[PDB]
Amino acid sequence: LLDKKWLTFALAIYTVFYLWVRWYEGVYGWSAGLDSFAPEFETYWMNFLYTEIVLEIVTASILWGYLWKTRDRNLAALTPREELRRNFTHLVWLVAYAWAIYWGASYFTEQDGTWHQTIVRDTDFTPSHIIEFYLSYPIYIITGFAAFIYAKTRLPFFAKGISLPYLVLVVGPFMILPNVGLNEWGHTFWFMEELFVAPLHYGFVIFGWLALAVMGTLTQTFYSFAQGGLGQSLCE
Amino acid sequence: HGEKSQAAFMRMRTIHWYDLSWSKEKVKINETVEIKGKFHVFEGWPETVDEPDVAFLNVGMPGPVFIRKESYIGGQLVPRSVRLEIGKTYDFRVVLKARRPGDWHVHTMMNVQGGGPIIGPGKWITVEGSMSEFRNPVTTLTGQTVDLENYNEGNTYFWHAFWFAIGVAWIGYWSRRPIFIPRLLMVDAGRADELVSATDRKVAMGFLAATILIVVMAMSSANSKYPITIPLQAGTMRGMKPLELPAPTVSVKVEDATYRVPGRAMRMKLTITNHGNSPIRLGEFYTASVRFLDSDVYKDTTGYPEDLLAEDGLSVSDNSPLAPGETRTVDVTASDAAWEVYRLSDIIYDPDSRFAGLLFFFDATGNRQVVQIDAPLIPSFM
Amino acid sequence: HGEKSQAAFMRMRTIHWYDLSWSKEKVKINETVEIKGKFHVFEGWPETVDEPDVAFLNVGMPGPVFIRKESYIGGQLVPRSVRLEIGKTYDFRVVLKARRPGDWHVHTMMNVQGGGPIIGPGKWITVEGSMSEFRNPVTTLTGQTVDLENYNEGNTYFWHAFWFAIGVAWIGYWSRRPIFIPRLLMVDAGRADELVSATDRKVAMGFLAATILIVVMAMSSANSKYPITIPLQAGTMRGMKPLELPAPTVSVKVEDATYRVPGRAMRMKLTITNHGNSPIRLGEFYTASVRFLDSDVYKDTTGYPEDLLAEDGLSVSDNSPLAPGETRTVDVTASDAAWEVYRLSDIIYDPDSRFAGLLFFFDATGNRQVVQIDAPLIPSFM
Ligand SMILES: CCCCCCCCCCCC(=O)OC[C@H](COP(=O)(O)OCC[N+](C)(C)C)OC(=O)CCCCCCCCCCC
Ligand SMILES: CCCCCCCCCCCC(=O)OC[C@H](COP(=O)(O)OCC[N+](C)(C)C)OC(=O)CCCCCCCCCCC
Ligand SMILES: CCCCCCCCCCCC(=O)OC[C@H](COP(=O)(O)OCC[N+](C)(C)C)OC(=O)CCCCCCCCCCC
Ligand SMILES: CCCCCCCCCC(=O)OC[C@H](COP(=O)(O)OCC[N+](C)(C)C)OC(=O)CCCCCCCCC
Ligand SMILES: CCCCCCCCCC(=O)OC[C@H](COP(=O)(O)OCC[N+](C)(C)C)OC(=O)CCCCCCCCC
Ligand SMILES: CCCCCC(=O)OC[C@H](COP(=O)(O)OCC[N+](C)(C)C)OC(=O)CCCCC
Ligand SMILES: CCCCCC(=O)OC[C@H](COP(=O)(O)OCC[N+](C)(C)C)OC(=O)CCCCC
Ligand SMILES: CCCCCCCCCC
Ligand SMILES: CCCCCCCCCC
Ligand SMILES: CCCCCCCCCC
Ligand SMILES: [Cu+2]
Ligand SMILES: [Cu+2]
Ligand SMILES: [Cu+2]
Ligand SMILES: [Cu+2]
Repeated sequence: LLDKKWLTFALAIYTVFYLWVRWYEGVYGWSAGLDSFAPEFETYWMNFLYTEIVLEIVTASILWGYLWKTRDRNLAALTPREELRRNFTHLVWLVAYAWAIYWGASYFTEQDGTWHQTIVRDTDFTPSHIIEFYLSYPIYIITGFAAFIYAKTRLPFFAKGISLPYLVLVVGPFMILPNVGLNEWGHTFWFMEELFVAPLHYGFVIFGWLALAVMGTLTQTFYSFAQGGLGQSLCE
Repeated sequence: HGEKSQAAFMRMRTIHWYDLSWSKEKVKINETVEIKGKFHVFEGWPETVDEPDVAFLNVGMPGPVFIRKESYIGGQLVPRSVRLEIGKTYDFRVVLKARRPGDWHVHTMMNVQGGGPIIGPGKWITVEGSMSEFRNPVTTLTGQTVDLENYNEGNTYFWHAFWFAIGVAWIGYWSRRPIFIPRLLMVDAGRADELVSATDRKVAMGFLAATILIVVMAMSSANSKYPITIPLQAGTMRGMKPLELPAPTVSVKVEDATYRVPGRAMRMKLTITNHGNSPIRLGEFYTASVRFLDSDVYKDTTGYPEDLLAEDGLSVSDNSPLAPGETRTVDVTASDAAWEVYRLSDIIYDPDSRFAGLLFFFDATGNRQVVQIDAPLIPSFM
Repeated sequence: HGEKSQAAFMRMRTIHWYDLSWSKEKVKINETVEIKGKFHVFEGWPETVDEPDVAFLNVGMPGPVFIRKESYIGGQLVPRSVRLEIGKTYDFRVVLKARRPGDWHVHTMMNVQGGGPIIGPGKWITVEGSMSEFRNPVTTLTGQTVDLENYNEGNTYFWHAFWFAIGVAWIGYWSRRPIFIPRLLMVDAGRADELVSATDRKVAMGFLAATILIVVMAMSSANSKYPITIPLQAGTMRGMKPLELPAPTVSVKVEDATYRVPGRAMRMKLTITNHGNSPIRLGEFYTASVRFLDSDVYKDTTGYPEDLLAEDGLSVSDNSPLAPGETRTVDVTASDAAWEVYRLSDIIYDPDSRFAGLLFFFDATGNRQVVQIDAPLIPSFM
């Protein structure tokens, strides 16, 4: 069996959900979403923010708790074939993390180079912010934490210790979410110019750099793949 | 749509827009709508806002639903940033061409280099038609007419696709062979020196030479075509001509100003001294995009936005005609739902509880006087 | 010699020099030459240049071939930086004393704190004699006359040579023994503790004590001699007195201005309104150190530099006398080889294609009027 169709679902769920989110923000961007003090803004974007925050907290708790509770206690008695299957599942988790990272840190982030550059902000909760920071960021954080936990709890290579590159790849992009405080503080106070390259953005950048730890993470996963079932063929 | 969130005192004391007019309220695609009016730069410019040494006359709108055909300060076109003087009154004119159908809230705004957006009154303008009918023709000094909607789009797409294809070809050339794990094992276990061998080096040399040669040839071709080019035209424009307004014949001294918390009314006591030779009457109080009118004295006919217009929102304790030379003190109340809708009541949250505004005084013959008032605004709770 | 490289529009709209005069064209060593004139700070000061809050009246020249004896703005000496006001006209006077023989291109220039050099017209001045004959005497408040060419030179040489000799003595004392490789081997192989032993420590203590004592004694001696000293005198000088020019009786409105690319001519259409009570005629157009003259109206007699002077470079379509109260529109062409020699045609490369200049209008009796014009400058290619 090895690599199964969980990868198709991993791609499709993010693609479909974010396409629907884009449709929603295209429909309610203007017209209930321009005026932050209008009653329709509360029903179409503040309610969205509340619901998405609650659902993200619940989903993160459930997913992480399930992954930690179903952790493999007897990692020693794991056959190489099962280890290969678990390595493929972890690679599917990493693919989902990469897809979510794309959607969060490229699409919905630059989608702002398109929302603010065009409108005069009305709040710290621009409908797009209700999409980027409170969805395009918690979703990829949840996916990254889940992938890290799966590696630690199913892969003997990633067990017996916390991998530094994986921890950086998982936590650095997470630090972008609390960095939103610097974004807000340095939008209203420091810098009223909509300059996208303002120093009030070296906060997603610095922690965007930590995603480069995917390189060490991926060579670690390559070594984990090539533990018992490394071949032969490769180097033979 | 971006105001009602800015600080009330900052909206009150930055820039006062008046004599605003709109040529049309409903337009077709490609039809032109003109916005005219005057703005006065308040003398008590807040220290937190940089002085309007570099300012841009902008339009508040949800993306290019209109295109700014022309914009004027004084009588001269202002496509760049301009320098404004504190205390001066300027007249402006913005010409917009409809591009996208719908109902749009169009604001005239002034962006200041170190203070952010100063949004004036916004008016709903209806656009009907199809976006596909929109044209933005322009004639260059080289004698060709192009449509700015799609000019150079094909060339941009072609060049970007070409370079993307070159990069993808490079990556795929290296990706035909196995990529990650066997190459990693070969590099780790002993010297590799086997995964990069001729003609891989020849292919890379070809890629590098072709890239440089194609860049040079494309630049030369884009220089032979379009032989006449100019850099981007930028730079703040000085010498904006302000309006030479006559000195007002009305002097007003604000003796305290209060507003109820909570409430929708603002109360102030004014000592009005009438100079000149005509009986005056208080007709309007404009504070921040909100016009409180005394309907018995003046009526608005310029189609001011209804949510910003208080037809009878201005009540004067004694608004009888003020004979020349006579001085009297009256209690003026400006009350309207707009005071709470546009969050002018939220000056209680502000770190500077001072207001500014314009009082419009009208005589019998109809000629009007504009006087500016500013004072601390004291909340009242009991 | 540093202009013709600066941006054409920046040379056009910073500072307009006019009424320039030179006392002499050829001088001897120690002889004085005086440069006089007026400069007007343009109202449309470019935003890329900091406002002339801190400005210095300098001389453009290849090193001290002259010494600046005196310099005045208004009527007062300006050895320090000064504050200038935008839109004001100031008169200046620079006194130069010849120091080095040769043919020198002397410019009057204004350095602005945040904008760099603004170079005015330059004139060739011949210096004859020998540099050895040059003297720069000055009398101090302590009652001694010194020559600034060689004053303190001996003392400076002596002290520098003394301290250099002390350092060389230290180095040579340590350099008598073998230096690099045996000492390195001794330090590496085992503890060294042998290459620095008494009386080396005694010699170093002597060097340190002698250095401190000599510094203290020299400072005390240089305080006993020259007991009266003052710090360097610095600081921007405010309150420069501008010229109180009468309000011009001529108003000019520029209706478009064009220049051919390539070409040596600039064309503009002006609407001239003559107020006052005398028939006026356009005699000069000054744009950037270049004077285009209508020879039928005015002739230059102040010895203006020939390469900057267009004697008949100004052609007016109808330069008949303009009766008072009369308004007419004429086509004015300023054409000369200077327009290309000084790269005023390179405004096509500039990111701000706007020009500024001065128009000089002369009546029958000879009294002149100065009016300032500024407008966009549109290139024409076909
Ligand atoms: C990592 C964990 C992430 C957790 C957060 C998830 C956020 C989900 C959206 C919040 C909506 C909100 O809050 O708003 C509630 C909205 C407000 O729209 P309405 O006014 O009712 O109009 C009618 C509804 N339309 C405008 C959508 C037609 O209505 C709803 O009930 C519909 C929400 C549907 C969400 C599920 C579909 C997603 C695409 C399919 C692939 C998954
Ligand atoms: C241990 C080390 C930690 C130190 C960090 C503490 C935060 C500093 C707070 C500054 C307050 C101050 O000092 O003054 C506040 C000054 C006062 O200026 P103003 O006159 O109001 O200007 C008016 C201009 N407005 C209207 C736009 C404000 O506003 C500033 O210029 C803010 C400068 C930015 C400093 C924050 C940079 C954070 C770096 C983030 C990159 C990851
Ligand atoms: C070894 C490398 C050294 C780095 C050099 C840093 C000094 C540059 C700052 C100059 C400030 C300035 O002048 O600002 C320039 C304009 C501000 O425009 P304005 O508002 O018109 O400024 C008017 C008032 N000024 C000009 C006096 C300030 O944009 C900026 O804010 C600077 C953007 C910097 C982008 C480049 C940094 C890339 C980030 C990489 C790390 C994540
Ligand atoms: C609406 C939310 C639905 C999320 C569904 C989560 C599925 C449960 C997670 C999980 O444990 O594994 C699911 C799949 C297949 O891996 P499994 O083998 O089921 O995982 C355990 C491994 N073990 C069987 C050897 C013990 O592993 C995967 O690759 C699933 C990837 C799912 C993409 C991540 C979605 C997260 C959105 C916030
Ligand atoms: C918010 C920012 C995160 C800060 C980063 C700190 C975490 C980084 C290191 C890390 O993840 O290790 C914690 C464990 C991995 O196993 P260990 O750290 O070895 O310890 C396991 C026992 N423990 C679950 C109680 C911790 O991983 C887990 O066990 C996590 C799953 C259990 C948590 C589920 C409950 C959370 C619901 C919200
Ligand atoms: C790899 C990222 C793909 C992002 C594509 C996207 O944002 O799609 C939205 C956009 C919306 O434009 P349109 O297709 O005209 O449909 C408009 C519907 N709304 C306004 C809700 C987006 O176009 C599509 O839906 C095309 C489907 C692409 C599938 C990968
Ligand atoms: C890594 C490079 C960081 C350079 C910082 C920078 O460009 O700041 C520009 C800004 C100059 O402000 P300015 O660009 O004039 O802002 C104009 C808009 N307002 C006045 C509203 C802020 O300077 C500061 O306020 C100090 C920045 C500290 C960085 C750790
Ligand atoms: C207004 C001048 C701002 C200068 C900022 C310097 C940033 C340097 C970062 C090391
Ligand atoms: C090393 C490659 C240098 C290429 C220079 C090309 C110059 C062409 C002038 C138009
Ligand atoms: C440790 C050496 C300090 C020297 C001080 C000398 C003071 C002299 C006063 C004129
Ligand atoms: Cu609006
Ligand atoms: Cu005002
Ligand atoms: Cu020279
Ligand atoms: Cu001038």
